[PDB]
Amino acid sequence: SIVTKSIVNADAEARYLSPGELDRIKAFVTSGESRLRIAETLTGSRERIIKSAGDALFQKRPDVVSPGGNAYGEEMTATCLRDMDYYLRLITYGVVAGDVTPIEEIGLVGVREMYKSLGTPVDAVAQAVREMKAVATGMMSGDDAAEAGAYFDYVIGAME
Amino acid sequence: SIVTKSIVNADAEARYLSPGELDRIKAFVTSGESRLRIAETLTGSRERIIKSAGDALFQKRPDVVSPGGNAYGEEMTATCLRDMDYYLRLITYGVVAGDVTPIEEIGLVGVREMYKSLGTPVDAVAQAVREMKAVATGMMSGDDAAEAGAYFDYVIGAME
Amino acid sequence: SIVTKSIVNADAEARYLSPGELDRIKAFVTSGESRLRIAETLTGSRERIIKSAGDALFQKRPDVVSPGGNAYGEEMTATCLRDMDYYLRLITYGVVAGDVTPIEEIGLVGVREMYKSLGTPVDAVAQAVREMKAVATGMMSGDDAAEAGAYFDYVIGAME
Amino acid sequence: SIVTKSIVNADAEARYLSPGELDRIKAFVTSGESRLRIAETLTGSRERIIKSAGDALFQKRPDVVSPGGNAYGEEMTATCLRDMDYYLRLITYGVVAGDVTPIEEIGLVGVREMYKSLGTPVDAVAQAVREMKAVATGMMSGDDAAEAGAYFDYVIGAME
Amino acid sequence: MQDAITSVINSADVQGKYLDGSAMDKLKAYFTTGALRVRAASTISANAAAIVKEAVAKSLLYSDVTRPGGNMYTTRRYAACIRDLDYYLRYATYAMLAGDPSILDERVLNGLKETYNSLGVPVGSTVQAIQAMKEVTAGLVGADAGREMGVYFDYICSGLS
Amino acid sequence: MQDAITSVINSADVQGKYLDGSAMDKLKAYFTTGALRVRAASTISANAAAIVKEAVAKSLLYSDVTRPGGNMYTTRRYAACIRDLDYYLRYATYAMLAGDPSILDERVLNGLKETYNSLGVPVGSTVQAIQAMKEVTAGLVGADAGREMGVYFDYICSGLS
Amino acid sequence: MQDAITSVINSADVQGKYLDGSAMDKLKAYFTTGALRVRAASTISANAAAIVKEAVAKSLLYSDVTRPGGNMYTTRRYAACIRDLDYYLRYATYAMLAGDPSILDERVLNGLKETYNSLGVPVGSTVQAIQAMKEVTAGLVGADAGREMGVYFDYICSGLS
Amino acid sequence: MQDAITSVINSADVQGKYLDGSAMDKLKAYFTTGALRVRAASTISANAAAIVKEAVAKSLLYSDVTRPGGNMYTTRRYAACIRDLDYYLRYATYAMLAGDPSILDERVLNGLKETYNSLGVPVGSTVQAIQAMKEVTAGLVGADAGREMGVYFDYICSGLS
Amino acid sequence: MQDAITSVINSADVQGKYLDGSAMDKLKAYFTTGALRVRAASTISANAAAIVKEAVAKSLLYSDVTRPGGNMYTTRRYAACIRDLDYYLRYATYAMLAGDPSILDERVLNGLKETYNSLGVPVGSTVQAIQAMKEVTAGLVGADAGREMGVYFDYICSGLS
Amino acid sequence: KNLPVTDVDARLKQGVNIQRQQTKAFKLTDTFNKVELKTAIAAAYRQIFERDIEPYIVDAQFTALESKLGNREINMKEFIEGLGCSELYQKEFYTPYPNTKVIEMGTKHFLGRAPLDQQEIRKYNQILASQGLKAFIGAMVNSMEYLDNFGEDTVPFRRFPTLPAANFPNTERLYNQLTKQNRDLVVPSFEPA
Amino acid sequence: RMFKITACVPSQSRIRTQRELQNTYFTKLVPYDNWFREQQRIMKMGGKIVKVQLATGKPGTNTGL
Ligand SMILES: CCC1=C(C)/C(=C/C2=NC(=C\c3[nH]c(/C=C4\NC(=O)[C@H](C)[C@H]4CC)c(C)c3CCC(=O)O)/C(CCC(=O)O)=C2C)NC1=O
Ligand SMILES: CCC1=C(C)/C(=C/C2=NC(=C\c3[nH]c(/C=C4\NC(=O)[C@H](C)[C@H]4CC)c(C)c3CCC(=O)O)/C(CCC(=O)O)=C2C)NC1=O
Ligand SMILES: CCC1=C(C)/C(=C/C2=NC(=C\c3[nH]c(/C=C4\NC(=O)[C@H](C)[C@H]4CC)c(C)c3CCC(=O)O)/C(CCC(=O)O)=C2C)NC1=O
Ligand SMILES: CCC1=C(C)/C(=C/C2=NC(=C\c3[nH]c(/C=C4\NC(=O)[C@H](C)[C@H]4CC)c(C)c3CCC(=O)O)/C(CCC(=O)O)=C2C)NC1=O
Ligand SMILES: CCC1=C(C)/C(=C/C2=NC(=C\c3[nH]c(/C=C4\NC(=O)[C@H](C)[C@H]4CC)c(C)c3CCC(=O)O)/C(CCC(=O)O)=C2C)NC1=O
Ligand SMILES: CCC1=C(C)/C(=C/C2=NC(=C\c3[nH]c(/C=C4\NC(=O)[C@H](C)[C@H]4CC)c(C)c3CCC(=O)O)/C(CCC(=O)O)=C2C)NC1=O
Ligand SMILES: CCC1=C(C)/C(=C/C2=NC(=C\c3[nH]c(/C=C4\NC(=O)[C@H](C)[C@H]4CC)c(C)c3CCC(=O)O)/C(CCC(=O)O)=C2C)NC1=O
Ligand SMILES: CCC1=C(C)/C(=C/C2=NC(=C\c3[nH]c(/C=C4\NC(=O)[C@H](C)[C@H]4CC)c(C)c3CCC(=O)O)/C(CCC(=O)O)=C2C)NC1=O
Repeated sequence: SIVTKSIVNADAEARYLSPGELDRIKAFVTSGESRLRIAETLTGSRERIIKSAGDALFQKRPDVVSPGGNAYGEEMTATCLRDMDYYLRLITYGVVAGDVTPIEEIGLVGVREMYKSLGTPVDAVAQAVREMKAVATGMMSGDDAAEAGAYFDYVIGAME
Repeated sequence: SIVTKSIVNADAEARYLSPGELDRIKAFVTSGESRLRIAETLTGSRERIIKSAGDALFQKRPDVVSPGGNAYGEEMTATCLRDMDYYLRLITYGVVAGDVTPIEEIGLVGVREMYKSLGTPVDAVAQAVREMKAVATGMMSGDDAAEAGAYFDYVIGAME
Repeated sequence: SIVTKSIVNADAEARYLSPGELDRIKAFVTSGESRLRIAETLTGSRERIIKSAGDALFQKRPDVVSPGGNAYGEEMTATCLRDMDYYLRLITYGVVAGDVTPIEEIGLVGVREMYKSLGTPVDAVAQAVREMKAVATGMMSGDDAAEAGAYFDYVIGAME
Repeated sequence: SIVTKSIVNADAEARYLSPGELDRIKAFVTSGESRLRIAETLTGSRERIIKSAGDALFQKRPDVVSPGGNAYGEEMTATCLRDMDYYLRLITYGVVAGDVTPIEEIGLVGVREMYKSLGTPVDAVAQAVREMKAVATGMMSGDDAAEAGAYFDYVIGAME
Repeated sequence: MQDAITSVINSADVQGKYLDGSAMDKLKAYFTTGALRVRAASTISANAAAIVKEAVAKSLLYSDVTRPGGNMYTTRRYAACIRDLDYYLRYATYAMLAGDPSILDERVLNGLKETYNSLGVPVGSTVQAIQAMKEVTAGLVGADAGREMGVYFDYICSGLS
Repeated sequence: MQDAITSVINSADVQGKYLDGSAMDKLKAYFTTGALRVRAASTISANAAAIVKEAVAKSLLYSDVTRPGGNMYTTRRYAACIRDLDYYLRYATYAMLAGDPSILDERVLNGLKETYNSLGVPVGSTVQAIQAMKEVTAGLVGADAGREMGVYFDYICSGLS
Repeated sequence: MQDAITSVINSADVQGKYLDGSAMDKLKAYFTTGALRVRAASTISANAAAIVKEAVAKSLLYSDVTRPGGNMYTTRRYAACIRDLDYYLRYATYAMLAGDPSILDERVLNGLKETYNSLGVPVGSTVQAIQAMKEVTAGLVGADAGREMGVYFDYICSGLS
Repeated sequence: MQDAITSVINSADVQGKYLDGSAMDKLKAYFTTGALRVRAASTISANAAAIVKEAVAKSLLYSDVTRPGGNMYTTRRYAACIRDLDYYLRYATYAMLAGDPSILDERVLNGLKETYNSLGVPVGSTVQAIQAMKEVTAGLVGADAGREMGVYFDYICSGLS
Repeated sequence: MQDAITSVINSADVQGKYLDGSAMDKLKAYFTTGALRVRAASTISANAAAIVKEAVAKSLLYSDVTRPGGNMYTTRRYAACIRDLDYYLRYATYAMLAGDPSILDERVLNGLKETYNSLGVPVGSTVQAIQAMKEVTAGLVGADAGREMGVYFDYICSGLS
Repeated sequence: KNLPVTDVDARLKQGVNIQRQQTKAFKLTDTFNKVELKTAIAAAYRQIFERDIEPYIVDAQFTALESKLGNREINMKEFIEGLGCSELYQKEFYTPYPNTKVIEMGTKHFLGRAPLDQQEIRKYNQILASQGLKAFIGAMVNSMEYLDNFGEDTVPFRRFPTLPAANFPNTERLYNQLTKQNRDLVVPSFEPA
Repeated sequence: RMFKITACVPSQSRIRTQRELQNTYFTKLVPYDNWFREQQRIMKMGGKIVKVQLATGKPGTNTGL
């Protein structure tokens, strides 16, 4: 969360927490209801978001669903949607955390190495999280869409 | 090459060339005739190597030529065969030099970053060099195919 | 041997063995019979080599056998011939190893420091291995004499 | 400032600005209006701050103006009020910048070495900034007095 | 390094489920504690030097340690002692803010035991000093946050002993 | 290295004067534009590799410099070119956030001309690449954020030329 | 740092052309001379200290430079002179093995004139020492191996002068 | 780094000659002045900070350089100025004890002009500060010890200018 | 050698562009300040010798540099000093009229540092003399004409230092 | 007799470089959260090799040492020495330069400054005659100055040294350039006194 | 050839504000050639060597380290 990051910052600088970041933790504390609402709406409509985003990705980039591509077949397309499920789950975790660090710890360290191993094109995954971002911000109200799009934007930035 | 590598490895150690390194250079100097024969074999039949390897690659990995892939269209397929021609040329350089420092020092260092910036699946490039290796070692005698397949092996290994 | 040195080279460069040094290990494997013959002839005539080389050294440099010199007396001359025995033994080890590294590990690291301790003139030892080289290459056939003289040459180079 | 500190702290870490640091910069950007109001409050009434703080200081610490002290005489008392004016100016800079890197990076690093080379008691300078803080926080509203007293607090803390 | 939030996310992540209502219950528990956690943290950050000096004046000052013959005799050892106490108080404040003692097990009690055995530091005097610091900060910042600091100081003592 | 705030403070300090109304107006201008700067910096951090690869696809691809004999020929030279363009975009983002180009001539434009002239790097081709990067990011973030990006992109191209 | 093979490949690559018959003939010339290069390198590695001490015994000994006031006077200066001559012989062996003097102006002749001019080292006396080293090693390895050693020794003397 | 004794020995050694009567007379001159050098060095070691602060009070205080815009303005710059003047007095004491200014151009005057020209340090103002330091220490230790201090102070001012 | 007009034309020509609105605004600024430049140049041409002798009477007179041992000692050195100060005032008048300091680093500051360092001329004392000349002429021609004279006087002092 | 201030920019440039208060060093003092460790390893790469390592590596080349640092069976100082010892640094900074240039380049990477005096260059070139480049780097990292300034867990950084009078303008002339700015050695040697 | 060393080092020279538990008590792998210099360095620091292992070394071997 923001509190662990402020604590490791005050630890490496070997001082107490500044009143600026105490005010940051307090503002995060008061904005908990808005982030709960955002993560609530995202956990509500995860299937519709995944279905529309996967069909938009397959319409945009057909190389993955082509023969010889990565996600070819029923189980491979289902595993592709499972990976999109994991990434939307980490998006909700980072949305409720107030920080991008659980998304970093769980699903951003070695995604290039492991997708080099599996053969998955990583830019296709960046396009998938782009479509998930466009659909989820299409669902939300514009201010909350900006908040969720910050974390989605961070994920596609760490992808490509 | 072999002489560069031996000179540098004795050069950091602040010593002259050891006699074992000297008979290494001597054996490479004697085997240079067979190296030049393998190089003429690879040079003279480059058209059929590139053509048949591109055919077998697009047969094996059809999604990169399908709409949505990188090498879709006339000029994109021409650039794909040009990249395969580049790698066969570096294979010929590494065959003559007796070591992979031409291949690595020209076209293998930032290959991941370049093909990441172009949007290219690197596994399909490894399959392209695999089909080039199949056509090339189908074109020679046994020990000649082994000596050329060592450098083809290094290129596919340096891909993944 | 050549295999340990190629392995530590591929380890420090953090890659697999190149097909050039795989071909080097294979050529070393095929030349095993020639090096077995060289080490066989050297282990055959070690006493004659040592006797002729020691008398040639004492004829060339009489300071070591003079009164006040290092190798004065029966036991001191016998220990001088024992040290020549150790060096010809390491020459045979490096001849059968294909590399100069067991000669380095056993008898080349601190010879200047220990002969600085005993009082032995190290250039006299270099002359002794020079006479052993001249006699052993006088015994061998010229190509095998060149191979053994490479290791002998390395020993006198690391001496002086 | 805040932006300099966030940029440098992300800069050593070889990463971009984390989103928590970004809303820190955003909150400082929004609070800049109140910072500029505190700066106009401190700037417009500098005469009365310096005059009343010098009066209360020389009332509190009369030995530095007595013969024998540093600030004895007309020009020495004028230089004393000039040093207090310097510190109030740095207080205004630190109020605008949102951090104490103007104050520390201009007039607090070698303050002990300078005032030891001049022969000045540094505790009496801390009392001068204490009286300046009393007059200045007697001049504002509550949260404005707290935000200015943070930087006054940093100056007196960096004295001792 | 985990908060109450990061430990909740971690526990829901190992078993593999999404956020359930009981996780939201723990999260709202953390927030309604976290407001007063912030105010207590500001109070402790304001008065840390007085807290440490009252802790050593309570327990360590007129004993054999601050006297000769103890491990707190020289000015080197006294400065190291005050630094050790300041670090205990700072990490207790971090654990109070995060709502999780994982930082104390991560950074404080990692190898502190064996260096305290190897330098010959008395564990009992340190534990007495930490407990004196505990009720000093309890009388300073209040009752509920005094209990908050109490379980984290007790976590430090249990990892020490 | 100084933003608009630090340069205003440095001018008022080199004067020795307090912050008058013109400095207050300059800081009010920066504190009005800062939210737009933040949002443009987030949008540029989103699409670093896309902006770089679209700049190469506009200018440098399929020209002579990627052919044999060009300075962008080999894979090492291609990777170093992508690295240089990522540097230009990253430091233009930093100078956009600060609102002052002091970081550009402190840390990009310092020895860049002499480095590129010693290596044999074409300065006109890299100026065209930075101009296409500017055109792509101004298409990305809009009119006025694209303009306040393009002023620092033009600063980099002017110091390079 | 490039041998004859790497320079031929670099010329054919800067052309962008394939290896034509002239490059094949150059590489055949190097692959014929390489065994002689190997044997001369082994013979020079045999007698490093002997060639160096015979070069000093020919040129620098019993002259003014080993007397008081000379730059080869002290034991520190004598040891540094033997070190410099061992460097010249070692790098001439490397340039003989590569068949290209690129290592000499990359790694010997780079700042050597300015170093020797700042220290006060006589350049003519060290050029005569390198010439005597060349004469001794050409007496050692024969006519044509001595010539292909002396071309790089003359390269070092020309870059030093 | 050499005193009068080591320079006399170095001259007689570069000659290769034994120590003749002129060298004996030079060493007798140094062995007569050495006790005065010792007592002046003790008296200067007594009052380092006083001589430095009186030099600043004579020259640099109440001028433009301690005002805003001057290079001695900030507390960091004031502390670095006191550090530089302490260096000049300490090394002038060392050169007085050795009786040879070789330590001054070896270890003070080596890159000092280029450092001060890169930083923007005024050389004339620091030359006046060293001159006032010389005047104060010549008032401290007397006429002839002040003169043999002022010869090395003038050496530092000449190498700085 | 170029005024504000020629530098604006050179920028627009190196661009290859026509004169846009920013160049028109720069030339309008110069064509508004030109009458003040003309009147200040006439007033400075009135009192050349008076400004020079008042600058020497402020800074260099009755100091050590006019005493024996100073670099302004002899009548030849005094006449050359008056000549140098007349040069500085004349070229500052030229740079004020042009509105561009290109003549100063073209024709004053070109080899002036190396000349003064070879002769032994103190640079700090002549910088103080130019500063007093600036102070006197700013007292002569007023506030803003004195400022636009002092910018080129500060240019000469910065290039000299 | 106050006149309004001109030459403002020459009063802002007036200074030691502000980077010494704006470059932050790197203690590996937690060792237990992985983004902390990844940023420390990236800073070690960028500080020794002076650039981003990624366009010079066919693959992730130092994964053995990075994984050993992840367990902290090794320390950061031996990781720095292992970065100096292997072949990328030797093909980067040892090959295109002589011994009297790699002396100041290796001082610039590991000790964070230039060489002090002439005896330092003499003993370092003696090491470059007797032993390897790797033994020269091992003499640098296992020296006392490395452990006194940086320590075991800290990445080395740009030092701004005073008291050897050569040391500051040589360090500034070294660090002010980019990599491959020119082929010249910034100090060849120090002239005798 | 490589040693495993657990060693405790106290800072007797000066107090260090930052956390130095990793600096004071640590276990690291040390190469055999660097071990003489490192052991000498730990002697000069005043730290006491607590445990030496050499699990990697294969001791008693003439050939192959
Ligand atoms: C929370 C962090 C996290 C990530 C990222 C993750 C990825 C992940 N992706 C997998 C497979 C996969 N993922 C894909 C996905 C794709 N290929 C495509 O064609 C699409 C473009 C792209 C979808 C965006 C495919 C096709 C597979 C199966 C690969 C195979 O079976 O060879 C698997 C193997 C099956 C399993 O054990 O569940 C894992 C672990 N797991 C994690 O825990
Ligand atoms: C000698 C070392 C070397 C290499 C390898 C190299 C590659 C290289 N490949 C390129 C494009 C390309 N290369 C490919 C190749 C492929 N895509 C596929 O799907 C296939 C798997 C594969 C080939 C079989 C494609 C499709 C492009 C065009 C990318 C684009 O247009 O965006 C380009 C950009 C255009 C150009 O200037 O040619 C470069 C520089 N350049 C070099 O100097
Ligand atoms: C912006 C940061 C900054 C500071 C702080 C600063 C201080 C400064 N204070 C000075 C003198 C002084 N400052 C004081 C001040 C005091 N003595 C007292 O007894 C009082 C406690 C106290 C003030 C309330 C006095 C008495 C002097 C004269 C010292 C002397 O004449 O020896 C001087 C030397 C003369 C001058 O050039 O002004 C400097 C440079 N300069 C700076 O650039
Ligand atoms: C962030 C977590 C963390 C902690 C806590 C930590 C402690 C720590 N305490 C130390 C020493 C010490 N700690 C004490 C402690 C005490 N004085 C007493 O006698 C009492 C029992 C107690 C005072 C409350 C003393 C006396 C020493 C120094 C003993 C010596 O080495 O001379 C040392 C050895 C280096 C030094 O001299 O400071 C470390 C590393 N390091 C860490 O990284
Ligand atoms: C952060 C500020 C900063 C910059 C910008 C910077 C640039 C920089 N670019 C370099 C190389 C390069 N830069 C380029 C770039 C180009 N050549 C072209 O043909 C294109 C027109 C253009 C790219 C758009 C290339 C190809 C090289 C490699 C030169 C070579 O390997 O020979 C090098 C040589 C050393 C190395 O590659 O790693 C430096 C230091 N360094 C810095 O510290
Ligand atoms: C060795 C060659 C040499 C000469 C001649 C010389 C003259 C000299 N005369 C000066 C002043 C002066 N010299 C005079 C002298 C006179 N005024 C009269 O009415 C009388 C007729 C006459 C003397 C009998 C006066 C009045 C001043 C002061 C001028 C002033 O204060 O403006 C000054 C400026 C102050 C100083 O540093 O002394 C110099 C340098 N310097 C030299 O190195
Ligand atoms: C032992 C031989 C030796 C000397 C002398 C030396 C000087 C030296 N003086 C410096 C700075 C300085 N030196 C001065 C000194 C002055 N500026 C003024 O205005 C006054 C006229 C003058 C003092 C009398 C100042 C103000 C700085 C700081 C510059 C800055 O921080 O920007 C620096 C810049 C780095 C640092 O402060 O720590 C060095 C290296 N270094 C050496 O190794
Ligand atoms: C590998 C390429 C390379 C070379 C060649 C090289 C030379 C080099 N030779 C040096 C000194 C020296 N070189 C000489 C050599 C000579 N003076 C004479 O009078 C003779 C004519 C001549 C020998 C034949 C001497 C005497 C010194 C020592 C100077 C001194 O200690 O003052 C130094 C001064 C630093 C040090 O001794 O260790 C360097 C850097 N450095 C390099 O990196």
